[PDB]
Amino acid sequence: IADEPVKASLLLHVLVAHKLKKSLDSIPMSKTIKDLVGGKSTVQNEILGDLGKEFGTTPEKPEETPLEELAETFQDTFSGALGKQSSSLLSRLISSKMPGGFTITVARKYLQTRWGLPSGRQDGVLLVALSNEPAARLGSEADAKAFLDSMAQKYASIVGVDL
Amino acid sequence: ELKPTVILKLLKENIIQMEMIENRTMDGKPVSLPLLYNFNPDNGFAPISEVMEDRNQRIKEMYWKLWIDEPFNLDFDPRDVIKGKDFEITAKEVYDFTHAVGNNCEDFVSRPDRTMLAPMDFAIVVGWRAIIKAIFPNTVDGDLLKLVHLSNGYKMIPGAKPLQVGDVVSTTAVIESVVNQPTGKIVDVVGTLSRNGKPVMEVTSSFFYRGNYTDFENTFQKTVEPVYQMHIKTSKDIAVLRSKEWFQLDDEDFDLLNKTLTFETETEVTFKNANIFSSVKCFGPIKVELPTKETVEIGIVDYEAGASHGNPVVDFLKRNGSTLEQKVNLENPIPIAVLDSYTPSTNEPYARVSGDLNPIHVSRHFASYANLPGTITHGMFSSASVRALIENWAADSVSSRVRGYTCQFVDMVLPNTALKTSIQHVGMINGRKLIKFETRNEDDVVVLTGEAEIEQPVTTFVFTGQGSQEQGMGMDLYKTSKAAQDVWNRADNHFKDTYGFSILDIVINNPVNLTIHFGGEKGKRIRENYSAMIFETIVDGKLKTEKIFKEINEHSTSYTFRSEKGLLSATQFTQPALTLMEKAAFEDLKSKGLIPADATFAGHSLGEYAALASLADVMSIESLVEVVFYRGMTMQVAVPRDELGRSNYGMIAINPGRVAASFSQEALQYVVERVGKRTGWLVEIVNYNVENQQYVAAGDLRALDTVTNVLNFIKLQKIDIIELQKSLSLEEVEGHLFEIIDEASKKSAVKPRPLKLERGFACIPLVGISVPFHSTYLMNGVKPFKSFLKKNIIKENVKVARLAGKYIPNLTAKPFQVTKEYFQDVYDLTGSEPIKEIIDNWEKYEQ
Amino acid sequence: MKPEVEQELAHILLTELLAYQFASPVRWIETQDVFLKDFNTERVVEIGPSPTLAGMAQRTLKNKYESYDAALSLHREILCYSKDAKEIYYTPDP
Ligand SMILES: *P(=O)(O)OCC(C)(C)[C@@H](O)C(=O)NCCC(=O)NCCS
Repeated sequence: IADEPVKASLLLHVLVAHKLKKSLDSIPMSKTIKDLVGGKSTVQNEILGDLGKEFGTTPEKPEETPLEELAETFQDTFSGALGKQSSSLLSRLISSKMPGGFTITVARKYLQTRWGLPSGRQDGVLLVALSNEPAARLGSEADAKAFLDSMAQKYASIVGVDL
Repeated sequence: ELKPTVILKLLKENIIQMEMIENRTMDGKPVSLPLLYNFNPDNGFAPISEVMEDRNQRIKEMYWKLWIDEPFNLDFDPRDVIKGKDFEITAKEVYDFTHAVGNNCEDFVSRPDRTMLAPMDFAIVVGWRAIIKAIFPNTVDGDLLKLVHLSNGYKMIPGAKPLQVGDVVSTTAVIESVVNQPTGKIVDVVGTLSRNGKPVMEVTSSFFYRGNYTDFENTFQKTVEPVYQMHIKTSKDIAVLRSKEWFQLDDEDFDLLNKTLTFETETEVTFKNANIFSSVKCFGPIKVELPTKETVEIGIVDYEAGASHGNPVVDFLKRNGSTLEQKVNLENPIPIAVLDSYTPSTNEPYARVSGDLNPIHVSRHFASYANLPGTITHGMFSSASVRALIENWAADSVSSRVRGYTCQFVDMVLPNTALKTSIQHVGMINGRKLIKFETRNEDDVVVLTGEAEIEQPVTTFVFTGQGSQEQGMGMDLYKTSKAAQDVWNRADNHFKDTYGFSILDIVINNPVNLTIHFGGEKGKRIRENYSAMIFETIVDGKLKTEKIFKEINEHSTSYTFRSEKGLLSATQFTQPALTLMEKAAFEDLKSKGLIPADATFAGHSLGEYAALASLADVMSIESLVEVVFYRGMTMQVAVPRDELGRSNYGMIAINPGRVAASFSQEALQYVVERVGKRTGWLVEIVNYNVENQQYVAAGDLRALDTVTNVLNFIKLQKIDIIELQKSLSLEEVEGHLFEIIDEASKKSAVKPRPLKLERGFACIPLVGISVPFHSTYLMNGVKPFKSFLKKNIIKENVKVARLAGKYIPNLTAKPFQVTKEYFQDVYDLTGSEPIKEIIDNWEKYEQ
Repeated sequence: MKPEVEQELAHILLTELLAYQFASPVRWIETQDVFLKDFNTERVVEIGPSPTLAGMAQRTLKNKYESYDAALSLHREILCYSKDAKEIYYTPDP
């Protein structure tokens, strides 16, 4: 279908939701890093080190400033590349939560064929599947397709896609 | 070139002599073995018979010339210590050895400004002329053609540095054991390499003469037994041990009840036949666990016997005791690498360098005569080659990290063979990684098993101070681990019996009020333990001993601890909780064998106690939790509090980097000094953490709420302090800044006494802390606290070995040394009379 | 110095080290500079409930040892006991 490069807004919201192990909707985009995390010292440097390695550069005081305008300033320089660790989080999701054979290139080919979604849209689907990661591995292959039958409408609900 | 190898002729009329010649010898001159054969023409079917008399001595005589630089004498006792001659190590011998084995590790290559080390395999080069002299004696009679090397092993002695170039290494060798099996005779040798008197490393070697030996009068076997533990819970177990003649205590009435005994035994058997020992002589020290987990010799074993069918010491210890295994296996083996290596085309280079000129690895005829499949590769080459793969992959091409290495020579390898070695990190032992390996040939047949002991990369342990202490800490570990269980239980028992509360309860469910009742015999005893606690502090060179718990007296029937959110945040319970949790964690790590024998350690503020108890075992658990509680409780009284458990003192985590990049820690030290002098109240820097990024200043909450507002004004107006004392009005600015301090002095004074500190720009106030720890304020309570430790830290528990170099005090951030210069450094920054006395009287202690 | 005399002096030094430490500033900068530069530690295992001293090391390494760590090409692992159990215990995920 119609291709679209990934933004810095869904990546920033997903990475924080994955770090806190909470749903995307539970965390508001409006609030800042320090209010959401609540005091706990070590995690601020982990999130800043995260926003330092994917996006390459970070603002002067990113911790206090809200996330909506951090997505604003990251989209300015953003090229559409998911990130080294964002692909590393998808490397451990595929290897540890999908069964013996359901690799990244078959979960690539399923969304491409069944749905039609191209690489720019499938990259957006994979990030929403990370912040809705299952607790254990899905033993059956048909549950690794019924899981990927769920994250196509959630991507569509968030961004806006007809499937 | 073409040389004569065999010369078959007639020595006599009926004695066929097959001279077999080795042309690769020490001094060029070829060595002949004259094999004889009776020729009888009457027995036309088998006219040739071997002359079996004096056969093994002819063979030995050959191998003596091939291996030993001494006169041929097979008359010496195997029991006696064989003395190899001093070996001088040279850069050419190491160069030739490393190329001969393919060990391309930069440690063994001549680089500029960096002295060449010799591989630990080079020990068999030094020791071979002694170790192999152990299978020559007449009493260890065998056919050397059929000789098999079963297993070779090295073990560096703890501390001793690896071999260098220019080191004159002495060698000793001794036969540990020589036992006739059904299928042949095993000879276990234990060479010792020594440098400047000090022993450097042990070499173990097992040889196997295949055949049928029944010379049991010459055999023996000095086994070292696995350490056996015992728990003497009952008085039946004391009586059973008292029955045994061999259980000889130094003290006859020593109380064994609720004690742990270890039995470090070594046996010395001599055989009469295969299955009957002619003299059993099991002995060794009997050690008791102290409350610091240190072991002390209290007795001995002294079992002696004649004819026997077993060791009744070992049998008894097995049934009525548990083995201490030092090798703890990981949950799953970790694959490291799978590697391919090739045996060389010819064995001549390894024979030249090592000095192992055994013909079977060079001469086709000798190998053919010994029924081998061709000129086999030196097993000692395969060993060295695999050890160089282990060194490169397991020890990340560092030599010094390989502290042991064994290998069993399962099967023979022919030249031009391609070997696959699988390397696995399977276990730990005393902080050294335990790496098994397995080498196969192209037929997928195991040819070389073995394991290496590999040091962990240089480790330091740091122990956290009174930061966060959230409830249920260490309780996930206390459910699983057995050493953490033992730690918490011990402390919780000591706390319940002494002060009538459970620390475990407090950590688990963090109650808000905890009431101690002093009803009953136990009650009065606990109430005495509470009243005994005092707050000895010095004022004007005069003791003002206030008693902690002033309300607790002869008539009091209770006492209640108060909090706001929970008693785990009160100092007197935070500190013992935190210390225990650390100690438990460590004790789990030590049970798993993950603790380097030479790891440095430090502890931040409180951690220092946990650290010293963990690494140095200088205190018992009971003595630890006594001290850390008493100090915690002394800090609840060292500041005037209110009726909930809160004071007008605390700490701020200043980040001078955040206010201004120019604002170095000198300008931070300047401003805090000036705010303290002005408002009169306490301000002082207490923790130098991260440079120009995190300092901690403790003092009077009002005086610390002025500093966080003084440094929230400099940021907003970007006004420097160094650029005013350097490039502007010099020294005057100390009067200017007094207005900025006096601005916040009349908003902080107005504020209540339990005022909450507001997270500023470059200052965050800490949580849990209400006392100015590490400040001068509580310097007075040091002279009587010194005396309190003196009856808790008993000098019999202070091992200097376990502190010297590794411990880094917070007082004097410098590895702990018992050198005068370290004492001089301590005194010069902490004026102590006993330290000054030790400095002035330093000479007499030397003697 | 005899072992039984060295024991006594060490027991004095240790006593009058803890006594003052109580009430004298913590010099944890110099401490890090010892065990990070002097000893060239690789694994820095922090024992405690949260990574506070791990955080302090990691920040000291970036501030004043990044060019020193690059030059001598040594890979300083910082493990807290709370969050890095699997690297300390050698229990990786299959
Ligand atoms: P986090 O490391 O991102 O937050 C910074 C911190 C200042 C809160 C943190 O490093 C910390 O808790 N430091 C305090 C250590 C200390 O000295 N405590 C007082 C013992 S007297």
